[PDB]
Amino acid sequence: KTNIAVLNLGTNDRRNAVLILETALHLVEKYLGKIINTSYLYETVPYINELMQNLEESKYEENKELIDKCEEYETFLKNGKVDNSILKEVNVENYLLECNNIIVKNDESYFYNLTVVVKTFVNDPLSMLVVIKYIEELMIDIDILFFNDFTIFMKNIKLEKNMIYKILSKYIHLEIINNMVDNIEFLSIPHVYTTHRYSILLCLNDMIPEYKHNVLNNTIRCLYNKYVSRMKEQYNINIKENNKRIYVLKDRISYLKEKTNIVGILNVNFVEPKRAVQRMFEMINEGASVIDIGGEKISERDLVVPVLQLFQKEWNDIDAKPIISIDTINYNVFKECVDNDLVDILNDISACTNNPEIIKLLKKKNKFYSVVLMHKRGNPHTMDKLTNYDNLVYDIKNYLEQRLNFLVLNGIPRYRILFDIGLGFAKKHDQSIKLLQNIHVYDEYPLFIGYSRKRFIAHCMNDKDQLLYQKNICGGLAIASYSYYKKVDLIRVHDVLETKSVLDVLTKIDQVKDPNSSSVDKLAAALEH
Amino acid sequence: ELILSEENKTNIAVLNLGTNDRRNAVLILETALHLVEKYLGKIINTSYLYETVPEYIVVNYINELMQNLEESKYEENKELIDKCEEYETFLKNGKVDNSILKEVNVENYLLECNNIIVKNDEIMKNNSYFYNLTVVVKTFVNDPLSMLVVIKYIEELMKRRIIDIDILFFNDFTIFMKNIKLEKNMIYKILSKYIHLEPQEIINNMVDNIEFLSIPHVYTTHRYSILLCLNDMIPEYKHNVLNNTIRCLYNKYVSRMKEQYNINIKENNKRIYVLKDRISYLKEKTNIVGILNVNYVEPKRAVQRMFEMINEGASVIDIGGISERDLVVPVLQLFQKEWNDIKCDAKPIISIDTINYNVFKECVDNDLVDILNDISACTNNPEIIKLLKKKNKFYSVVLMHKRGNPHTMDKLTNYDNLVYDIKNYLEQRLNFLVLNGIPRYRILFDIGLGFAKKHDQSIKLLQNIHVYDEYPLFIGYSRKRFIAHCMNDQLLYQKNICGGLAIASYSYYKKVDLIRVHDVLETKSVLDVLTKIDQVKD
Ligand SMILES: COc1ncnc(NS(=O)(=O)c2ccc(NCC3=Nc4c(nc(N)[nH]c4=O)NC3)cc2)c1OC
Ligand SMILES: COc1ncnc(NS(=O)(=O)c2ccc(NCC3=Nc4c(nc(N)[nH]c4=O)NC3)cc2)c1OC
Ligand SMILES: Nc1ncnc2c1ncn2[C@@H]1O[C@H](COP(=O)(O)OP(=O)(O)OP(=O)(O)O)[C@@H](O)[C@H]1O
Ligand SMILES: Nc1ncnc2c1ncn2[C@@H]1O[C@H](COP(=O)(O)OP(=O)(O)OP(=O)(O)O)[C@@H](O)[C@H]1O
Ligand SMILES: Nc1nc2c(c(=O)[nH]1)N=C(CO)CN2
Ligand SMILES: [Ca+2]
Ligand SMILES: [Mg+2]
Ligand SMILES: [Mg+2]
Ligand SMILES: [Mg+2]
Repeated sequence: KTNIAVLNLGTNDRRNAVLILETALHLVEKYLGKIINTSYLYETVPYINELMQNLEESKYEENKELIDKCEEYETFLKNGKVDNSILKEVNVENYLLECNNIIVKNDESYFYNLTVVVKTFVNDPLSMLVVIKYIEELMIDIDILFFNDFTIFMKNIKLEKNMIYKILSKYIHLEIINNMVDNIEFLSIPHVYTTHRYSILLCLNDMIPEYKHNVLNNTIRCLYNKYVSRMKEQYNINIKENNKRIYVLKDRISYLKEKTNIVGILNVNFVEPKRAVQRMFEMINEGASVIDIGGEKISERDLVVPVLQLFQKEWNDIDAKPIISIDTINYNVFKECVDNDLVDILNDISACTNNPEIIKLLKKKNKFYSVVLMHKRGNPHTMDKLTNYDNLVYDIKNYLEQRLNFLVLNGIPRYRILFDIGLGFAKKHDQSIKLLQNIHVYDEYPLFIGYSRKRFIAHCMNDKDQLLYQKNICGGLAIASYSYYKKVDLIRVHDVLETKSVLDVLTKIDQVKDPNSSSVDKLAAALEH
Repeated sequence: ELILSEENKTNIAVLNLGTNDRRNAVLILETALHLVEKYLGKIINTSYLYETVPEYIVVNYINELMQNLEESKYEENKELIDKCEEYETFLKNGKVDNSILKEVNVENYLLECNNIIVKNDEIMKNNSYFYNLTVVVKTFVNDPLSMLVVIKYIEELMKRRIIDIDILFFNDFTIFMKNIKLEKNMIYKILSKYIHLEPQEIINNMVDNIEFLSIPHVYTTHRYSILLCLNDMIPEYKHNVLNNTIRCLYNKYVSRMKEQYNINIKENNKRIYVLKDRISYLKEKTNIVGILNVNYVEPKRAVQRMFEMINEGASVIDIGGISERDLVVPVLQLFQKEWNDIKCDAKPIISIDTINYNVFKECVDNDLVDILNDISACTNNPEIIKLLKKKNKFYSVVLMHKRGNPHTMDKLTNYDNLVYDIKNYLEQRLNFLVLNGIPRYRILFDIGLGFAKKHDQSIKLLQNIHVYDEYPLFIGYSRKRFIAHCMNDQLLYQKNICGGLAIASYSYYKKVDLIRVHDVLETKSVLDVLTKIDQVKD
């Protein structure tokens, strides 16, 4: 069989929430099936290196290779046209009354939530839960929110010292042997916490908005939107304030919308690798947190791979390391860099439509890599003419969204996908402005944009060659300011120092010590006479 | 006719001025202000200028006129004053002399007022923006009816709907007189009391025109544009015939139309300030003011720089200073000559950054400047305030906050409530200029970044710039040291300029009226792009 398995992942260690939660994912890819959906990483309010190069192999092979549909997943969503459970089913009232009891028994730091959908070979929840629990020990808490359309309840189980073997044998080519049983007292599906823990309902809204379990009184979106709605008028809380969406560039947490990172452009396009590493160094000094390297006679690979090499050396010569992204659509170039640890991010200006296979290089059995998906049409010679859009803003958004869905169906972690509207690519000047005017449409999403030096900036101003050069750099800093206030996550610029300076001042003006001083100081003045 | 009473009394009167001529509003209204100053008494308060939505339902002969006015029989006194007792009495509104004209009571007043409204609404019901301004006059005219006569003369002089001047209040009087007819000779007699008459057919027109008299003016309570103006001047004031203070009335009016009508009465009733001779809508544009520091020998280089800065996009040049006079006047005199060699309203507004009466006197006499930028807020030599007023010319002024002088002011850094202390100071400086006849809408506020302010304090003043949302705001941050203190070998130079451009952006979003800058082209490029981003094509 193949079932649809919705897990919920967890951790506490901020410094390593990545390292941990990502490993939980490799295992889930290995031992239960294929990850076909993840959600955003979230921060919520209520040695391990070596381990990898030796672990028991799964009783199945992995399909690294791509897919565009999943019928089982699709059944699941609708749902319920699946073979009957291999375990005792339970009614509406049966479940409603039993759920309550489990809650009050348990009635008597930061949390990091990350749902997942799994195409699973495993036969049933219980069997799943065993495969899971074993997983936990090998290393963090991994629930099951759903298993097909099952309304399951089972109240007591003890299991063997060999049974554990025999289930964990059916799936895995194998002191912790018994360690599991005092914990596996229970199995509720849907999980009990499901309607109650907000972090959960928040991870689900990413993945399965339109879902509806029968033992649930509305859809996961209409459930989510009621939690948020009510927790505002009832308690007067804004619940998103303390539950913050995360995205990851290398290995660290980044809170969506809380910074505008500078991405320094290094464009190698007779030319001299020694300089290009000096320029990288400069850039780091000047404020850049990312360097975007690209070439695009002799080859892309020759222009880019050495320079990244010289760099990777000279950095060991001398951990505030610049994040490195490569501006490439070339599968092979990216394969090298990634096999050689030369880069952290793929900047793919074709949103990985040049060579969808490139997505495969974004995983290893231990490491994930983040990607910039950019929208364009055609190439630099034709794109100027490729300017008709039905609904400019939304067409580009939907394009990027579909594009993300694809990587995510192929187990590229959502939180590692960045969107880029691609300013100046198959856009008239007024269309580049309209996109900026409307950038709020990306408020839910990690956003990366590149306005720097582009022709449209010039157009908005209406020796004489060098005046326009200067005005163009100057005009850019307006867009940096705009970007700062619209809270764009990354901006791709040639002029780091000027950009950093501007972002520095803007940051200060905004750094308030006391958020009520404004109204307090006003009231004091009005009582002074 | 105890109307010609020998007795020299001092009254308080509140006037309303309106015109429909957008392109000439300043000149129309400022012409009226001059004639009010000339014929009625002392202007001791004014509101902002407003562009207002008509509330009917509830060009160059002026320059000749000003050359040919009859003399007032009352002296002009330009001396500065700090206080006006009659005005404080008016506001309170305690004991004043009795009304020469006969009063009605409230019940009676409201009946006759109310009457006139319905009647009037009807007339208009069966059937272009206003430019409004109110004024407080300390007046030597004996009574409202007498004042109205003189007002009507002024309205005639100003013709060949150009100007409407109404009496809103006069002391604490409640008056409603229904069928005035006034002898042609009585008009002459009243006019002659107050004016050396040297213009006869005019007195014929006036007899028709004065038919009743209502104090308060009938519309006072009914017309937004009128309450808008009053709220500026006398928010605390309460006439006996009014349910509440001007501010309560004003606030209620704004509330009512939000509920009963869902209107937002503010959107199309715009506050105006005035830099030279044209209308600026408050908060509608961030103007660049280019800095010219003559700190030299050679003026020709300075005038080229001036011309550069215009091309670079500055709409105001702020010039500052071997005499300060010797540094500055040549440059402005050269510039004026080099500009006249030349395209007529591409000329920058010129401000002179000076606290020195003698220097500003000479500039103004030789039509060299438009604006005084007085960094002491005219506290150094308030006599300079006399120089802001001519016979047919008002000059605008920037009032900036600081303490001490450049050697002292780095240790005068202690404030109880930085943001409001400074705001209160500027508000008091404005009250002083306004009490002394400077139009409220010609005065610009400047918090004085970097003067008797630690860096943190400069930032703090910028974080809370919102406090000046109701007022014309001028700031100068350019290249000051606080900017550098805010970020992590001309590096310092560049990073400093770069940081300025951040503050240009902030200024843009906070809708600061004027930013005073060294780097014009860079600043202009930034504001051009920000403007375009805001410009929705639909
Ligand atoms: C006739 O020739 C021309 N035809 C069209 N446009 C031209 N100029 S352009 O200024 O509008 C302009 C400049 C540079 C670009 N691309 C630079 C990049 N931009 C991005 C990137 N990656 C990501 N993720 N996002 C990016 O915006 N990589 C490279 C695009 C448009 C142009 O002149 C050079
Ligand atoms: C040890 O020396 C020093 N100590 C403290 N601060 C110094 N410099 S500073 O950066 O803070 C600075 C720079 C220039 C100024 N003044 C220039 C002006 N500023 C304005 C104006 N007019 C109007 N209306 N508004 C204005 O802000 N005119 C001139 C004030 C402070 C400083 O260096 C000379
Ligand atoms: N849907 C479910 N998925 C997993 N375990 C479940 C489920 N329903 C009931 N259980 C039981 O509840 C236990 C929960 O312990 P676990 O350490 O896995 O953390 P948890 O589910 O986050 O809850 P808690 O930390 O409060 O115990 C499981 O060991 C199992 O016996
Ligand atoms: N307090 C007052 N101030 C001015 N005019 C007054 C006052 N009380 C009564 N009036 C009378 O109202 C007349 C209105 O004439 P005016 O030329 O100002 O017309 P208007 O402004 O179009 O009038 P209204 O405001 O009544 O619609 C005056 O000529 C005068 O006779
Ligand atoms: N806003 C506004 N509306 C009016 C005004 C005026 O001055 N301002 N004057 C009127 C009659 O003269 C009629 N309506
Ligand atoms: Ca006078
Ligand atoms: Mg669990
Ligand atoms: Mg009139
Ligand atoms: Mg009138």
